[PDB]
Amino acid sequence: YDGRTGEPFEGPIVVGQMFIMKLYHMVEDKMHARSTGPYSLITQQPLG
Amino acid sequence: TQGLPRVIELFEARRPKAKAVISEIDGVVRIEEGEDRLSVFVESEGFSKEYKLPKDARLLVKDGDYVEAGQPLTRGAIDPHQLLEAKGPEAVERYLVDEIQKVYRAQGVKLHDKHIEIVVRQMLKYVEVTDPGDSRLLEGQVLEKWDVEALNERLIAEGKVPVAWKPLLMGVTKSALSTKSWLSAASFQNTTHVLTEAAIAGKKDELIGLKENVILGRLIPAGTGSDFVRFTQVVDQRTLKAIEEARKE
Amino acid sequence: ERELLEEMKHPSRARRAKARKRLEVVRAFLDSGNRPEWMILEAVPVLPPDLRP
Amino acid sequence: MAEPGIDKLFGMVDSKYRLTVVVAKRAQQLLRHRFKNTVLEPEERPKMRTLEGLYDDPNAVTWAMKELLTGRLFFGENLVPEDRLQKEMERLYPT
Repeated sequence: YDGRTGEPFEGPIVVGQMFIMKLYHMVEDKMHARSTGPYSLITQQPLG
Repeated sequence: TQGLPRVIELFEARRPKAKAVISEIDGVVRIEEGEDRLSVFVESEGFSKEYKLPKDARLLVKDGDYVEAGQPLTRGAIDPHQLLEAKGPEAVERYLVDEIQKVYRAQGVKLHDKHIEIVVRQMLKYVEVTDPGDSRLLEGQVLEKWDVEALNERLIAEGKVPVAWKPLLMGVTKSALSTKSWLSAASFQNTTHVLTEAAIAGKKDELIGLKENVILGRLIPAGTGSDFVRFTQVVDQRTLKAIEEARKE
Repeated sequence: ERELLEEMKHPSRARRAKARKRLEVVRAFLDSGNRPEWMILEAVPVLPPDLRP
Repeated sequence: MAEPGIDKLFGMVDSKYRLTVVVAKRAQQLLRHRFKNTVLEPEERPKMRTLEGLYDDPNAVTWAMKELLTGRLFFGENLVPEDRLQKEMERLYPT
């Protein structure tokens, strides 16, 4: 049954319990964005 | 061989395993002897050239057949260097493109020939001198920059020597290697050789290609950095007539 | 240049691909502006400090 | 919702890159004078939705493309020398 609109999904859907894992990766640890700042004194390009 | 290894074999002009013999000469075929020793003669009037086969070899000319200048006798792959001298530079170009594609096609890939063409032509960029007009008699020279001498010393300053050359199938790497501009040349396997040399001669770049100008941090000579477009100015209605009224002063 | 343009015509063709070789460097230096002998430095330059921090 | 009117814009020019270069070169001037430089003015200027009413769109290049699209500007490939180009430029309220 469609949540958005009580109207039934036309033609049956396989539904059931499936064991599902959460993996080592997460967006938390990824996702970074810089505008400016720390320029290395050695290579002179932004780093760290 | 198939797949990517083939495409390199090809793009690098590489004299393969199972060169599968081609006839150097025109003429008539004659297969002789089985199991003991297997050889094939393509003997025309005059010359009788003989092509000894592995014996295991799955030859694909049956006895009596008439044959062509550089025609395959045996099956297998074909040496693109043997093809050059036997049958010219175009026939070469036409082999390379059509073979490289023989794989992308065979697999699933669809790409336009022109790409492969653009690259292939570069494999033919240079030619070695035989009997010169100005420089030393052995040097490799860009096809175009020899015309800068051939159709130069046979027009205005006509005479001396038209500079005879030879067609020179350069593998993709080798050709990339022998590339005028030292800046570009530097980025390859031995930067010292380049600079050492280019320093002795007052060598200049001119920076035509891109690999060059990226090295310097210059604005690439393409797209918006194309000489044909980047000088384009935009003047704006009232700016134009007001700029006109300070020109006659 | 002379002695080589002569070693160009009448060699035994063996070490004749070394006679020709000499000229590339000779003529290079000839229409260059490079006086050879500059290959031997009296003064050695020092790369500016900030480029080697 | 691809670039507004770009099919028309590509056709205006020979080599497409020319198009870029004009857009850029215009969005340039159109910035270095507070937009007191527009050709399109009346009720043609592009605008912005907000927590507030329609404000002048602040995108030079967006303006530059709308501008160009009206035939009201011209591409000199070599018309009017660069020495005289920065001359009468810094005039109509520049600083």
